Amino acid sequence: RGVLDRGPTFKPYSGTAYNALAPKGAPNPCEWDE
Amino acid sequence: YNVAQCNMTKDWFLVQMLANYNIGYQGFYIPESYKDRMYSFFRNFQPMSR
Amino acid sequence: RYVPFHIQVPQKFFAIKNLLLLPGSYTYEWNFRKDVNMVLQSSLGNDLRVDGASIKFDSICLYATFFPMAHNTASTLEAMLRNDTNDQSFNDYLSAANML
Amino acid sequence: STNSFDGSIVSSYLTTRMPPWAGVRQNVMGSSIDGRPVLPANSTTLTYETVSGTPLETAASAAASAAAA
Repeated sequence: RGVLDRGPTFKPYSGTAYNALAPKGAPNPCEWDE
Repeated sequence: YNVAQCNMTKDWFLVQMLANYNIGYQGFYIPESYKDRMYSFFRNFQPMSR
Repeated sequence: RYVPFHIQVPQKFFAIKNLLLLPGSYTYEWNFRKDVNMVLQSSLGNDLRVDGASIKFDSICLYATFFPMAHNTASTLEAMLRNDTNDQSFNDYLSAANML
Repeated sequence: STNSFDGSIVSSYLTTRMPPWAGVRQNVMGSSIDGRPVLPANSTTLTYETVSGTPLETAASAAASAAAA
């Protein structure tokens, strides 16, 4: 009985969960500063 | 006194495994393959958490 | 990464596995592993040390599921088991010795 | 619109034993000590392991003693 810390490395899957229906490098809105 | 990965206690857990089959008090053995013939106690039972 | 647990864990031994505990007085003293390195196995091969993780302990209890019967044979059958020739012995499948 | 007449009969339905275990009678909203939250008697959150617990502080420091190669 107690607690266990698994750390930041704890990954129970690969891939994408949020905004997952995206191609390789589809940009979010932002501004260039040139 | 909780059974592995569920709030289901030791008081109820030892009932079903001994009620049908001859394993429980004699130590702790795993059930035989021929015993659980299509959903007898464990084939339907898989405890989970989120 | 933060999960409270109550994982139920029996023991694996060469002799003390399928024996019988007789009447009398007994003491239990044993030791457990408390490092993320030697306890856990990763699907990549990652060590959980050097990666902000540790195991904590709050409470441990020793349980047992006793046999309920009429109290006459409960002491009679063990009185037959309390003999020089009538005793207990156990062997493992890998009773084999290891060398490296 | 009307659903029940004034002067309802009560002593018809027979009363028996009551299991005194947590919240059997009234939907009491019993609060808890500094740590645990509140759960009503008839809730669907009651069926799970609604548990409180996390120390962490030792984990971040013990891993850090590797810094030098």
